[PDB]
Amino acid sequence: LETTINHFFSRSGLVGVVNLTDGGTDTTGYATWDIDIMGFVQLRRKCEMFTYMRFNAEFTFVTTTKNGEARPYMLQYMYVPPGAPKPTGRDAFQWQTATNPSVFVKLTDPPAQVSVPFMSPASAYQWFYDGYPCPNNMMGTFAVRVVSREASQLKLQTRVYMKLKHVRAWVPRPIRSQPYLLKNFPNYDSSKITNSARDRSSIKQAN
Amino acid sequence: LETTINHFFSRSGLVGVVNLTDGGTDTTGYATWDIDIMGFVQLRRKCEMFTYMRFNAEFTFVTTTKNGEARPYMLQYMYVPPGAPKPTGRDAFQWQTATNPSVFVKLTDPPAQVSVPFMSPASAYQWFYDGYPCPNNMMGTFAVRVVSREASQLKLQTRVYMKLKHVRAWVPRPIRSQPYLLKNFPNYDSSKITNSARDRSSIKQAN
Amino acid sequence: VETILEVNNTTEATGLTRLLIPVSSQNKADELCAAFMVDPGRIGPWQSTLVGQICRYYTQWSGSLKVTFMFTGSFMATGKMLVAYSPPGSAQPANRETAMLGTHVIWDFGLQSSVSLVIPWISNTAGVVTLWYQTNYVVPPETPGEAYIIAMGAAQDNFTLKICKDTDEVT
Amino acid sequence: ANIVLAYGEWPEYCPTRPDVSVNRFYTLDSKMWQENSTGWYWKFPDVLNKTGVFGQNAQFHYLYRSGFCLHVQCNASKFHQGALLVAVIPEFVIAGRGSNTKPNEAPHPGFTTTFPGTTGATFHDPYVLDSGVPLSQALIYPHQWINLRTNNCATVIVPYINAVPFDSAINHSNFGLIVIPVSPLKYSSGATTAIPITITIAPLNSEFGGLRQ
Amino acid sequence: ANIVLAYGEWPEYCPTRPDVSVNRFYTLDSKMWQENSTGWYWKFPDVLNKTGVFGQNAQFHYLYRSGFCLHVQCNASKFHQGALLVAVIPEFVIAGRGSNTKPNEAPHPGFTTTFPGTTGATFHDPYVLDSGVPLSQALIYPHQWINLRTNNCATVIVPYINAVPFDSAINHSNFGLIVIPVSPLKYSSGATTAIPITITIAPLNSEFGGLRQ
Amino acid sequence: ANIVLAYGEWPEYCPTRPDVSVNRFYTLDSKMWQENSTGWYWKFPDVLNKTGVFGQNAQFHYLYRSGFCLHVQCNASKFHQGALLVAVIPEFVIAGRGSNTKPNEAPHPGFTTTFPGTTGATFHDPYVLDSGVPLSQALIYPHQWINLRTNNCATVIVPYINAVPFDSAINHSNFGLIVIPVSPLKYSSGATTAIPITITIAPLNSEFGGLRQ
Repeated sequence: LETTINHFFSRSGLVGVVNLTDGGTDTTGYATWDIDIMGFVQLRRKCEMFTYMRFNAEFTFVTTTKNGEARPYMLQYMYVPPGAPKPTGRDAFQWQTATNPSVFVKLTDPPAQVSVPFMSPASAYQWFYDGYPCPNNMMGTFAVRVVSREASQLKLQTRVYMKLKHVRAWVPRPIRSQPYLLKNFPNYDSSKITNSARDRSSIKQAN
Repeated sequence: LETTINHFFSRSGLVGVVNLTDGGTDTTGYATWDIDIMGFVQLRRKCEMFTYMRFNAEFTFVTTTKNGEARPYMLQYMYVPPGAPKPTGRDAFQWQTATNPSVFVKLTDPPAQVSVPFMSPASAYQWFYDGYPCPNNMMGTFAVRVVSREASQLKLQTRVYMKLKHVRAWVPRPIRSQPYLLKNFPNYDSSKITNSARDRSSIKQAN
Repeated sequence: VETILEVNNTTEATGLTRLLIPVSSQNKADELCAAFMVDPGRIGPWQSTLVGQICRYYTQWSGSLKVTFMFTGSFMATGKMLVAYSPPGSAQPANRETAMLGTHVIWDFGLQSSVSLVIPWISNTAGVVTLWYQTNYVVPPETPGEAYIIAMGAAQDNFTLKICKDTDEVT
Repeated sequence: ANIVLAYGEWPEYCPTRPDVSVNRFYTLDSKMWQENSTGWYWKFPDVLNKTGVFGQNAQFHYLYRSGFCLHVQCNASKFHQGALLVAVIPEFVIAGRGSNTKPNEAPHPGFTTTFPGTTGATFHDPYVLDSGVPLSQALIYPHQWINLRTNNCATVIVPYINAVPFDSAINHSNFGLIVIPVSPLKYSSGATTAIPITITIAPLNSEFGGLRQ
Repeated sequence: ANIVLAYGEWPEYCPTRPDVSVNRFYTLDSKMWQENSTGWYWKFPDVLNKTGVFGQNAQFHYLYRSGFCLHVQCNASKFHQGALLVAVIPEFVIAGRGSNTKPNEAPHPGFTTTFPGTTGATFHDPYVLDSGVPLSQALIYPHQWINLRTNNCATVIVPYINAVPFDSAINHSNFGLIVIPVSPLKYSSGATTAIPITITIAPLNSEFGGLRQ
Repeated sequence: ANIVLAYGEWPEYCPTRPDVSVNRFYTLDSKMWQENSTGWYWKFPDVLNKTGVFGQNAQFHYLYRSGFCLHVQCNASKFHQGALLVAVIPEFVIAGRGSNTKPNEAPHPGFTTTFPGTTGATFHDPYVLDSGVPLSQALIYPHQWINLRTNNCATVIVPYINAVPFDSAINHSNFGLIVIPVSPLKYSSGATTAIPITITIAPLNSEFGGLRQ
C-alpha cells in the first residue's frame, strides 16, 4: 500500500526557507518567495521521474526569530495568484487588495497552514516542455510581512513545508542519474560523466 | 481484569532521559537517543519474563529547562526509522529529509505525543536469540533539536515516557533473580550468587 | 520492466560498452565468461537498472526477480553456453561441473537467441549468477568471431517493498 | 511482424479531417549506419512540416492533433552483426552540454539541434541520451530491438500524448524517435561497410484547426 | 508411558520432505551420571548436523523447519535412588560467568559452550541454569521428573517454536534440552557407581529449503 | 526437432525416488571440434558421479536404475560444413591396442581411459571404434546424424538396458555415447576455426537403493 503514488509523494517535506530583516534604511520588511517545487534535489528527482502531474498542496509556515525565542507579533502571509502583481514595498497597496488572500497569525500561535488547489490552465503540470513559448505553468507567490504601525526591529526566519495531496502522474520516464547544473534546465556536464555503476576489479568476481 | 497482559504492561512509565546543551564551540545542539525498552531494570525484568512480544508504543516527550522555567521556543523531534542514517550535526541535511517524520512543538505547549507501530521484519520481537547474526530487531531513533536561526543559549532536559499498547506475548519463561551486569547480555556473577529466599534460623520454625 | 544491467562495470571501459558482455572464439572449450550478484539494492551491476533505483527509495524488499539474456552476434555463428544460478550460502562456483549441479540452463545460439532465468526469493551473500562457456563459439569463414550479450533484469509479481526512505544517489 | 502498441491506446479522434492525401507512407531518406556511429533522433511533428500536403496543411493551420504509425527497416546481409534500439520518447527535451551555472553563460542547444527537420540529427553522448538520463533504463518507453540475426523491421503505433487536446505543430515537437546502436556493427573485410536504415511514417487520424490564409 | 505434549500443539507442516530416512531414531551416546554430577544440556538443531542423512540435508540446505520427538531413558537398579528433571527450553541462551561491566572485557561463552554438538555439555552453576535464572521455577517449561522409584523413561513431543517460519539450522539453535539431578545419586557400597542416561530423538515433520550444491 | 526413441521403449520405474532435484538439465562443457579431430565418447553413469545432488545420491547408495534423455547441440555458422554421427552403445567396452598374446604382457586400458569422467575422452582409431569393430555398421545402434546443413541438434531418449534390474553406478558404466566426425570440418579462411559441441543430459526416472552413510 506504501508503493502507490499517493504514498510516494504525500509527506510534509521542506520546500523553502525565507529570510526577513525589517530594518532601517533598507526598510524592505516584506519577503516574497516565488513558489516552485524544484527547490531541493530530492523532490526534483522524485518529480522528474514522471512527465505529467496533477496535485493539490498543503503549505505550513513555521516562523522563528533569529536566536529562536518567539514573542507575540502579528504576521500577514499573502498568496499572490498567477497573473496578479507582486507587492513592491512593505506598505504598498498590493497588501490591502481583496483578491490576494491573507492569513493573519501571531508568532506564539501554532504554525500557519493553508491549501492551494490545481491552478494551471492546462489539464496537468508538465516539467518537460519540448518547444518554444519553458512552459507557462505557475503556482503563485507567498509574500509575508510583519503587520505593525511602528517598524518592528526583529529579523525572523520562516520555513515553508509543503505536502502534496491527491497526486496523479502520467507518462513515466527514467530517473536522472547525472548531477544538476541549473534550475529550469536539465543541463548536464559533457566532460566528467559519472557512471551509473561503481567500478569493480574484474568481470569474473562478485565484488 | 487487571491481571491480563494488556493491563500488566499498558501504563505510561518512564523509559528515557535526554540532555541537551546547545552551546558554543561544542555546537552539538542535537541530542540523539537510540530507543530500547531495556533501560530501567523494572521494565526489563517485566519484559524478559516472556520470549516473544508484539506491541505498539505511545511516546510522550516532556521537556523542561535546567532550572525549570519554560519560555516559548520551537523544538523539532525527529523519528529516524530503522535503516535510515542518523543526523550528524545540528544543521545537517538529515534534518530536512522528508522520510524522517518530525514534530514541531513549543516549550509552553502541552508535552508532545506520538505513536509508533510494530516495526520488525520478523513476526514478533524476541529478546533471547540463541544463535549468531544479538538479533536484528530495532525500533529507530528520536533525535531532537532546537529549531532556531541564531544559536539558542539554553540547556534543556527532555523526558521520554513510553506506554505499551496492544501487547501480545508468547512462550513464558522464569523471572530473572540474579542481578544485572550488561545491557544486551544476561551475564550474571559466578561468585556471590544471591539466594532466591532469605535465610532463617532453623527448618523447624516459622520465621 | 526489463532494463539493461551494467555487468561490464570494470575500468578501462567507455560509456556504452559497459552494457555488454563480450563473447569471443579465442576462449577455450570450458571457461568462465561472466558472473554477477543478485541483490538489486547493492553497489554493483544492479545500480544501473530501474528496479535497482526504485528499491533504493525503500529499505526492505522481497520477491523473485528475472534476468534475461540476449545474444547480439552473427546469424551463422552457433555455440552453447551454461547460465547457472547458485543460491546464497557458498561462494562462486569454481568449475563447470560444480555449476551444473546447482541451478542451470543450457542456452545455445542455433535456435534460441534470448534465454530467461527466474531467480527466486531474495531479500535485504544474496545469490550468484554465473555464465560459462559450454562448448565453443564456432564461426564460418569470412565472419567476425566476436559477439556481445546484453543482460537485462526486472522484478516479478511477488516483489514487495516496505519502509520509505530518502535515496542517496544525490547530494 | 510484431507490432508494439504504444501505451495500449489506439490513436482516435476527438476541425477538418483530410483522410485522403495525408494518410500515406511518407518515406524519409536512409541513414548510413557504420562502425563508429552514435545514434539518431527525430522530432516528429516538424519532420513532416516541409513535405507535401501534410506540411502545407500543418503550416497554414494553428491547431493540430494526430497519432503516428512508424516503420523502421534495417536490411543487412546475413554476415553482418549488431543491434539497434528504436524507442519513442514523449517530450524529448535535448539538454545542453557544459559546466556553467550562470543563466546567460550556460550553453543551450540551437534551433537546428532541437528541431532537426526531415534529415534528423546525431547524438553526442548516447550513454546519457543527451539529456542527463542514462539509456540503460530507456526501455521504460515504448521500444523495440532491431537485432540483425532475428528480424530487420520494427513498428510503433504511437497515439497523441499531450496535456492539451490541441497544440501548435510548429513551435512544439510532441515526441521524438531515437535509434541507438547498442551493439556496434561488425563485419569481415570485403562486405558492405555501411548499412542503410529506412523510416516510413503514416499520420494516423490527423485533425487540423484554425487555418490562416 | 505418559507423554507430555509440549504447549499442546502437534508438529505439523506448513520445500522438500524426506519422510523416509530422516524419521528414524537417532540415538545419542549415554551420559554417565554419578554422585557429584551437575547436569547436561543439548542444543538441538546442531546436535544432528553431523550424523548421517539429516546432517547432510541440514548442512547443504539454507532453510529448515521441523519438530522433535524426544526419548530419555535412565535405567538404574532397584537399590539406587535419585531424581532427574528433564526439560526443554525454547531459545536457551547460555550466559557468561564474570563480574565485568565493560563491553570487550566482560566474559562470553565460546563456540563449544554455546553449541556443544553431539556430545553435549555440562553445567557450571545448575542452581541458576547458567543463565542467571533460578531453576526452582524452571517447571514453567515442558518438563518431566525421572524419579528412580516410579519410572525410568521420559518423552517430550516438541513442536516448532520460532518467530519466523523458516530459519538457518546451523547459526541458530532453536531450543535446548536440560537434564538436572535435583536429588543426588545415592547407593550402598558394592553397586554400580554410575548410571547411564540414553537419549533418542526423532525429527518429526522435517522441511528443508534452498540447497546450495 | 525429431526424437529417436531408443529401442522403442520409454524409461519406466520398477527404493527412493528423488523426482525433484535430479530431473534437471545437467549441462556438460563444450568440446572444441576442429579439422583434425577424431571423436569423443562418454561413459554415462559415471559422468554424473561428481556433479551435485545426483553425484551425492549415486555415490552414497549401492543400487541404481535410471534412464536418460540426451541432447547434443552443435551450432556452427552457415558457411561451415561437415557431419557428425552421435550414437549410444550399450556395454561399450574399450579395447586395448597392442599385438601381444600373453596375459600379463598384453596392454589394457587404464582407469582414466575406460571411465573418462565429466570431461570425456577422445578416440585413437575411430575407424574401428577402439573396439575392433568397424563403425560403418555402427548404425545398428540408436543414432542420429548431425549434418551441418540440415539441423544442429540431436536427442536420444535411452531406457535402462541391463541384465539385472539393479546394479552399482560406480563400478559398472551401463552404456556410452560416441560422437564421431564422419565428414571432416571444412571452412574458408577468416571463419571460426573451431565449432563447440554442447551436451545436456536429464536422468529420467531415477531409483536409488541401499544407502551407506
